[PDB]
Amino acid sequence: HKILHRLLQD
Amino acid sequence: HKILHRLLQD
Amino acid sequence: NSLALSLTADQMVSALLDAEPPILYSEYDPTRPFSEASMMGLLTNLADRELVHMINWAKRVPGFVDLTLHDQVHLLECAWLEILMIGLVWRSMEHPGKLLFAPNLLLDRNQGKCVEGMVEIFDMLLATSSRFRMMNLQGEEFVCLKSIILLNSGVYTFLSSTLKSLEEKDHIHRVLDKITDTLIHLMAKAGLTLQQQHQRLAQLLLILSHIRHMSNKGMEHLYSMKCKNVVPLSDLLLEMLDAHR
Amino acid sequence: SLALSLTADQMVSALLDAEPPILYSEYDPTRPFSEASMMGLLTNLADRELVHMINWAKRVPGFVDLTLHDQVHLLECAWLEILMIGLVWRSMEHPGKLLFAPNLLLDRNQGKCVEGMVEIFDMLLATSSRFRMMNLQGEEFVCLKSIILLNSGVYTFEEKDHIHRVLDKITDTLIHLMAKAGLTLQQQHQRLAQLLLILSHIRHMSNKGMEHLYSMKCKNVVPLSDLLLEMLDAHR
Ligand SMILES: CC1CC[C@]2(CO)CO[C@H](c3ccc(O)cc3)[C@H]1[C@@H]2C
Ligand SMILES: CC1CC[C@]2(CO)CO[C@H](c3ccc(O)cc3)[C@H]1[C@H]2C
Repeated sequence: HKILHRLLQD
Repeated sequence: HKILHRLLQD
Repeated sequence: NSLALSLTADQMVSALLDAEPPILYSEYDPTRPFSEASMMGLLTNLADRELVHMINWAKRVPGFVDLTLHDQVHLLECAWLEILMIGLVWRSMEHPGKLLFAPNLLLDRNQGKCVEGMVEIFDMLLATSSRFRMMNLQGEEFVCLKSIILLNSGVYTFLSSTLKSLEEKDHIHRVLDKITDTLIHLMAKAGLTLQQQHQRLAQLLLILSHIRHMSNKGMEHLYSMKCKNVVPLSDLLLEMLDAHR
Repeated sequence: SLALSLTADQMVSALLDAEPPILYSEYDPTRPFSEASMMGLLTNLADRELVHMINWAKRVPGFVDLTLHDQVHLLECAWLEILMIGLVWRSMEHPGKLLFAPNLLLDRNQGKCVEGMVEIFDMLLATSSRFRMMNLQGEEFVCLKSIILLNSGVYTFEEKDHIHRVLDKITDTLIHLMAKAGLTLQQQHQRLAQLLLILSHIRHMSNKGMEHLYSMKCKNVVPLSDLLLEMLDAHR
């Protein structure tokens, strides 16, 4: 789980 | 003077 | 199967300028002398907000979308502070002796003394900014440099999960080569001889090693401040930090 | 002056001629590895290499035209990047291995003998693999190593402008090498960039290695030589 993941995924 | 200094002067 | 390679130099430049993130403000409040806690809160709050716009910028860098999620993540984790820093140095170019963190947060080196150990980092950023203004760095060259950092910094640390041997990343190197081509085009277009083109290409890329050095020093300084836990860092900022140490 | 009046060919010969020798380690194979002994081998080797490196620097065109103070600073900044670029170069034809000395070739598995060291070995092994992919030439290697000496401390100290004119001469020399090898103009600028971008990774590894070395100094695993200590303390 990473904030980066959802920011990238949008 | 440091070691490097004198080795550079040699 | 990547649009990036089909772009002409003009198209590459245009796409990169179009990708640029906005300039953000710091939280207004005229209350002066900053304290250590105040300054760090301001700088980390800012960087946290810049990070969100950096992700959007990254996704608009030709060739970045073609990578897997995990590769995108690895590249951003490696390069985020270098990218914030070169951005900062760029913004600060036309204010010699000062760092333009935001339009309403213009700091001199004396103000770096507010935070223990920060002035060293301030001094390196200011030297980089003078170096850029002394080279007459252009906006078009800058966006090329910033994208090179995104794609280059983490590229040699794609190691296989077991055995940890270097996975070769042909796509990324091809895009990097396209950006190099684009930089040379800009220099030719500005009227430089071939010799001046190659000389200037080298000068600009050598600065990226200084920018790497500053990122590593800043990363250690950041980690030091979170250990003393003066400032509360956003979870995003902590995760980016945690990717290094 | 002198350095600025060299032909590209003359630059290459000068740099080639100045190369230091490859030293042997005191590795005794009848001596089981421990964290303390491996660290002792590696730092004793580094210590001896520094003496040759200091005398190599004197022979890099332009270097002795700098003040003694500037020479000291350049070497203090770049010494570990230079040892590391030499290491990776030496290791290039031994995939999976770091050739610290001809009698000391180490695996990543061997690096695990020292805490925190394996992540540094991995970065060095990856750099060696990159050199292999690019087919780095000896003439390109000596240029890059000289670029590191002159570039690494240049923005953290006029004669500073002298340093950049010599750097430009070395750039000119790399291009000459590439034109002579048959590369097109496009290929020449592209390989030039590829070579200078690895300096960013070399800096990174040097940064990391310096923190690892310092953590070993504080842990008192093995006695550090006086020169190595001074080279290390120049970074903090
Ligand atoms: C992200 C940073 C946080 C705090 C610092 C010292 O701990 C000082 O600020 C640096 C910074 C902040 C915002 C930027 O846009 C660029 C660098 C950089 C540096 C680590
Ligand atoms: C000078 C050094 C001593 C011990 C190390 C562990 O911290 C591993 O060895 C490194 C080294 C030694 C000799 C070389 O030619 C290159 C790197 C480097 C350091 C990372």
